[PDB]
Amino acid sequence: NYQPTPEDRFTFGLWTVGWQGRDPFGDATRRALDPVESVRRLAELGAHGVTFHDDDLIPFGSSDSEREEHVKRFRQALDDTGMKVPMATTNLFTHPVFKDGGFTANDRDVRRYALRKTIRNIDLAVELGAETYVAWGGREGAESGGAKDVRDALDRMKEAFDLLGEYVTSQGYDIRFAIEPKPNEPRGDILLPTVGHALAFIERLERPELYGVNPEVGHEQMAGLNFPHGIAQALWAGKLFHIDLNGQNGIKYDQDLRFGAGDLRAAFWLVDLLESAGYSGPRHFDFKPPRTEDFDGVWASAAGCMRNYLILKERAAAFRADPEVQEALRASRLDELARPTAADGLQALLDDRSAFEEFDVDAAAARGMAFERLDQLAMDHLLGARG
Amino acid sequence: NYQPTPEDRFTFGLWTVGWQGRDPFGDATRRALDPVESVRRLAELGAHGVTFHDDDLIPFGSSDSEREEHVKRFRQALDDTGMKVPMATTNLFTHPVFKDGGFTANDRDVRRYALRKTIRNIDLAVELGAETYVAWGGREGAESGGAKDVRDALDRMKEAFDLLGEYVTSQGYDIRFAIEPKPNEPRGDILLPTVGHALAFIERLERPELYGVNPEVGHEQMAGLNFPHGIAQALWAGKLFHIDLNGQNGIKYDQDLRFGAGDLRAAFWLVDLLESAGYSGPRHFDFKPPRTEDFDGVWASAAGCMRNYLILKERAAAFRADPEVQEALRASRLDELARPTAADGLQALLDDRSAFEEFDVDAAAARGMAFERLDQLAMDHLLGARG
Amino acid sequence: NYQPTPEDRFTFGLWTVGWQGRDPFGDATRRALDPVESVRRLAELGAHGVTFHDDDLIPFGSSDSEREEHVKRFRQALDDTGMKVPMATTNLFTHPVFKDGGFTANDRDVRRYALRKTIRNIDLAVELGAETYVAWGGREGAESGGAKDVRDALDRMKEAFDLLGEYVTSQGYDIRFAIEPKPNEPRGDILLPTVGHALAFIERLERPELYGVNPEVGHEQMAGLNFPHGIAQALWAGKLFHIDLNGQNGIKYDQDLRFGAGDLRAAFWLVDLLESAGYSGPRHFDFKPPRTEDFDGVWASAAGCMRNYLILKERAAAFRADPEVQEALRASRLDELARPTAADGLQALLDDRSAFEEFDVDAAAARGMAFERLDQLAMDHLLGARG
Amino acid sequence: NYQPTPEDRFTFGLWTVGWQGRDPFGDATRRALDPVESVRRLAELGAHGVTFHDDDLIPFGSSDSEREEHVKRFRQALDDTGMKVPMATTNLFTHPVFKDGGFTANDRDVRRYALRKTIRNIDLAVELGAETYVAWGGREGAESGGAKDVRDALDRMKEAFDLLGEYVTSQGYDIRFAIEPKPNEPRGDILLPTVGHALAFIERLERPELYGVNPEVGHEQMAGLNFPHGIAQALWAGKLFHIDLNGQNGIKYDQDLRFGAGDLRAAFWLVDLLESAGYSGPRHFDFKPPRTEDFDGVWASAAGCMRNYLILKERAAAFRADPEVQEALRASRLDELARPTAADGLQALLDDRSAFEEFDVDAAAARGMAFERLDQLAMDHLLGARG
Ligand SMILES: [Mg+2]
Ligand SMILES: [Mg+2]
Ligand SMILES: [Mg+2]
Ligand SMILES: [Mg+2]
Ligand SMILES: [Mg+2]
Ligand SMILES: [Mg+2]
Ligand SMILES: [Mg+2]
Ligand SMILES: [Mg+2]
Ligand SMILES: [Mg+2]
Ligand SMILES: [Mg+2]
Ligand SMILES: [Mg+2]
Ligand SMILES: [Mg+2]
Repeated sequence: NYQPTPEDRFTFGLWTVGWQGRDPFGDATRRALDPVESVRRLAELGAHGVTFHDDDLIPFGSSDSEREEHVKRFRQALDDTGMKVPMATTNLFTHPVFKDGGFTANDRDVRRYALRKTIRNIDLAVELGAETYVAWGGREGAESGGAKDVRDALDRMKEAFDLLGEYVTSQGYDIRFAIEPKPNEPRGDILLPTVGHALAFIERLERPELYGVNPEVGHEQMAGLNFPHGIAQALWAGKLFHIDLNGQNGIKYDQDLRFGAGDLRAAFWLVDLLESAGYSGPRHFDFKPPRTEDFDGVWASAAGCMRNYLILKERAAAFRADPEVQEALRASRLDELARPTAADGLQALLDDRSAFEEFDVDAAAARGMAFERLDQLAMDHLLGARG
Repeated sequence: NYQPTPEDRFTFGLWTVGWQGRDPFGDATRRALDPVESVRRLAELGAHGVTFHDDDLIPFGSSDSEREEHVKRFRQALDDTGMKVPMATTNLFTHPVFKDGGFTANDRDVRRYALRKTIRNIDLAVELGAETYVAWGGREGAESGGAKDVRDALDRMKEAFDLLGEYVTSQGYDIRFAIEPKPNEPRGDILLPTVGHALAFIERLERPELYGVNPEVGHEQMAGLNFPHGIAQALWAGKLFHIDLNGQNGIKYDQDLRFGAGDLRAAFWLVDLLESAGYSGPRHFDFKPPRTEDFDGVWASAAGCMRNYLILKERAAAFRADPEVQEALRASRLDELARPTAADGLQALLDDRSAFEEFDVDAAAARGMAFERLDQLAMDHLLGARG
Repeated sequence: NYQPTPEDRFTFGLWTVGWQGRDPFGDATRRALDPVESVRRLAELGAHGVTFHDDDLIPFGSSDSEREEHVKRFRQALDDTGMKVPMATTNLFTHPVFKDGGFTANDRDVRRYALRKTIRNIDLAVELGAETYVAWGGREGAESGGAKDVRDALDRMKEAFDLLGEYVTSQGYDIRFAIEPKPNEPRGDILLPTVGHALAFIERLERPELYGVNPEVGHEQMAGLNFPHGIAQALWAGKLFHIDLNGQNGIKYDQDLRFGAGDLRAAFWLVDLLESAGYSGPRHFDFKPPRTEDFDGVWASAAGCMRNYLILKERAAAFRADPEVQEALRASRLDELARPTAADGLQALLDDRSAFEEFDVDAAAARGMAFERLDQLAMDHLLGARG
Repeated sequence: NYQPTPEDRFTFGLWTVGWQGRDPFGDATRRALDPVESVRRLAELGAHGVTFHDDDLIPFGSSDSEREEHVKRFRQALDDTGMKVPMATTNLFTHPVFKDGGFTANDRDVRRYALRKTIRNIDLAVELGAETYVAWGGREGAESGGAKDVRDALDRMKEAFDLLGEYVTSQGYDIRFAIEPKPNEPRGDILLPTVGHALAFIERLERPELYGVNPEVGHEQMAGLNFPHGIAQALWAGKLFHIDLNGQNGIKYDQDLRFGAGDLRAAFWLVDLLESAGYSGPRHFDFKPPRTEDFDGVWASAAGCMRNYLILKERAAAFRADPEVQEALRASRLDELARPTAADGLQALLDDRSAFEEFDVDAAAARGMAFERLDQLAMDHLLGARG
């Protein structure tokens, strides 16, 4: 039951199952994983592929000779398992040089280094077949008001992304970029803190078609936002290039729980939306097996990510296919929501006395929306508590 | 000291000082105010003008004859005081017909009514000289997942705003629209919940130049966001058409405290940003004098709004003009943040060995940012605790 | 399937299904319900009983003759249905006189009135058979720091509850009191804001045995707290006298969604705890059918409250009875958690070299907790996705 | 201006100025500090003393010979500066053995080790003159529901604190214990998450007089709570044994900003309360200089902690001494709040017709509370914007 296969497109960051368990108050509880072992174990669980930061795959400061050997071993593990690499990203946050940011560091020479580090890994990402290059600006922001002029910082951020777009264009690469928002942590406030802020920023880039979002369940929930709603707006804009799936219990530090944990009903509505919209990208998990766990718990937590997605996929499909639900959707006028408000045009609307002068506002107000019965059918379907 | 005058452009909604004190758990504590008295009393306090919902000025369901008399009295009070009306808006949230929204109600006939109600008040707003027409979609959203298909809802929302833009264009009106975001309340989740989501939505409208944002201090803080940061992004996009000033204590119900209350330091950084950027629009207060207060407390609370803005304006100006602060800003490389990262171009950056191959990452990492000393100078200036 | 009966002890406030839908931004969407109709309709759904504020049952300002007639009709509906009244409470928050509180109002004459109003309704509650008298101090608190000296306010609060305990003792009543915490709304901050603060306050009362807590799901979640954890501490203290069941989506205004909505997994763990601990009190719903709904939606939402409790009861029982779960609980050392740490005593612990000098800290640290596998078995049981 | 001296009782944890800047996403940005240098530099800034975890002072795993030498050097630095050690604590959270807790770890042998580790450091704390021994149970809690039976965990927690009380009693030590609450991080939910939960727990200990709270500004604010209100309840209970001062911007990860940063007005009301109540304990800073800073920024941030306390002390004293404020406090009936509600007794209250039958509820409701004018006088005093 609910067994994932590579055709389900489930992917995992090397940094996820490979997290050694260091947190702000605690030392590692697990030994480091060889990327080759993660590829092997994830393939055995039914994963489709992996993703990486440059520094997850090649230790920072590696010589060219060491760099070549790390990539060669990794490619052999991919070849031996059929695993893919659909996405890569740059670590612009761990090294102390990035303490005030990469692309928006106050120090200009750090901003130039951040771009050179990113460009080097874009080449490698293309080599390994990645279709999406993610940017998580975790250090872009501030703890205090005078430290960061945000208009200047957004100028620098646009400059950086424009240069990266110029680079991929000049090389003929087919890879696209995805900005991963986060509202805070590790900076007190992070720039482009939500899906909305990232979508708006992209529209000011020189080549907007090259950039989308990589929203993460837990990050929008750290702002108390409705993650399915934000995904809907990203899809509406044509910008859901990639997605990070995990769990989060409300407004607190970034928990990165396995997918399905945290807000279970939001996970249900998320899967319902991705499947209804026909999202065709990776189902990527950006999660951390809790540091309480040994390696057996690591793989159990990764397996649970995929299992929960498949259970929710089943229940959401059953919800939408249920004739009683389709009747309830009509009772709640979801069919009317999908119809144009005024396809007859502005002048016809202005001349339509049924839209104002003769609109029975009291009769309309008395019509119940029937949303609670619809939602209890959704609850029954989620819980397998129908007939 | 700190006495406002009309040239300070302070404005107030009729619904602010006129709030009778009804909350979810309590009846009114104050009698209704005649709009004429609010205009008179606000002018005596040094206000520049007022704003209104249609239904604040003309009671819902008024005949044309009653409507004309309400406007005539209001115009006489404006004429007798020199007060202006820079902004107006539509009440699309109080009447029960709007229980599932106005522009995105599931019922199509309600959406058409919402547009007709708005268009009627746009005409009146232009008559009274308003330059900005605000939309707060407080009922657009959902308490449950099946009740609202957000992609369909965003289609309906774009349709509505496009029709309104067609209308003002067809009439030759110079008024512009401003969307006021709010993340939640009274709906469980509201569509376009933050400044970012509204900015992104506007870029998909047919005539984007006609639409900006009207951000509110408390609303972005209900999502835990940095309000000065969001204003900076709105200014960066050229979309700060109007602003709502008030106070809020973190992530909870919408408090609408007087400006300066709530997050005092965020109020300081907000005023610093508006004045440095040269924001030229109204300094509008969307606030509610707490229902503990009688009418004397109402006017004291309104006076405090303007006083706190003027105190913060003084302290922020003193901060920026202090040579010791300018030195600290240089020590923290705010000057470097304002310089292009790579005006020499992509190829020059790729060929610059000082940006990668020869970049001393350890020496850069060792450079302290000196942000804490800068922030304590800011604190000293805010508190008047310098020399 | 999952059909409630009166033996399930489900109860509802008159103010819940009777909520007309007025919120801070909107007028009523439903007509007022006669308490007699609510009793009848709730009995038809399988409820056990109802609860009331004084002013829900007898309109404020009623004459003695009107008061007697309202109670007489209500008692006839209870008699005709078999419905009970296990709990009553006082409205100390709607009338404007309570704008700064009841028991902790700054005005002394208001505090005396609050006590007289409460005592009158305690008599009626005893008459109708209630075993618990709830106090929700929704107006006790402040929007500003100078307005309320909290130490003085806590003195006044202790005085009020002590007088009420003296009263019930003097009358020989068997009723007990339960304090319902809420962190905020309608006051900016409410006194005794969480289960913990209420439990601590009770220990300073003259007769602590007469007072417990009435925690509400949504209220602890408005502080971001774990509601099952707080219930566990209340049970540990012997103070879970009553409970309010509903749903809430994180840190925002008090939503009062139907039970099972909001945080579904917290609802699962809550039911698991109440049933395992043998909680014998009412399963009371303090919820508001969303104002989108007509009366049919009101009763569907109330029915969903009870259905969701019964589904979760089934799944939690299946979880605890599953031999594979019992094995996982042993693998995670939940059996060891239940054993005394040092029943051998302090001196034996000090002399036990295996507790320090010879404790292999590295071998202990390497033991995985196996919590993720346990939690995925819990998820599978909740979703009915086991065998 | 605002220069601290040792008589101001300002203290700092070794782990505060000594924080190397490692966060969940980043490596250290500063070298480790020798405790001797921190003592010297803090004394030069005007500090009164320092506090320590066992493992801050003596590296984990030290031999007795190394342990003696670390303490000897530390004592010489204290002797050479006049610095004191008023508080000590145990690190029960960094080492991987504590991944599921210390006192409430599921593994019994870990719980016994946690107690032995604590007892060893209590002896050292007494040796160094500490009057308070703090417990921060940062690992006590859970990420999932099945992992931790909270009633069993609270049994184990009571057992641990009771044994510690037995130990100090048996040794004749005068030191007392203080529990430091935190709602979450690094565990998904932490046991005893707020001041209220800790106060309530203490009342169930065998020797409650030996235990109080050590509340931290940022921790209560991570639950969205009013920190001055919680301190007031702790003082009301006689349990404010110690306090952690810092700054926090709302509901997010634990920021540990310098005191005065974050919620500035809450810092003002906190200082007003501590000084009015005559709190006589250490003014302890549990803060982290942001990792953007070099060592010069470390000492600037520490200096700002003390400066902000002294500025706020001045402004709060000026507020309370201002005859215009004293008049406003009377206008708002703060004098009536301090008077007993019914010193005439229950029967007199029941017989007082002015408390009910003849109480003019409308005249009382019409009395404005005048809270907004009072709060603007408080704002003017905080900002130095009076005469
Ligand atoms: Mg990385
Ligand atoms: Mg283009
Ligand atoms: Mg991610
Ligand atoms: Mg309005
Ligand atoms: Mg255009
Ligand atoms: Mg507003
Ligand atoms: Mg009531
Ligand atoms: Mg007793
Ligand atoms: Mg309740
Ligand atoms: Mg420590
Ligand atoms: Mg004792
Ligand atoms: Mg602390």
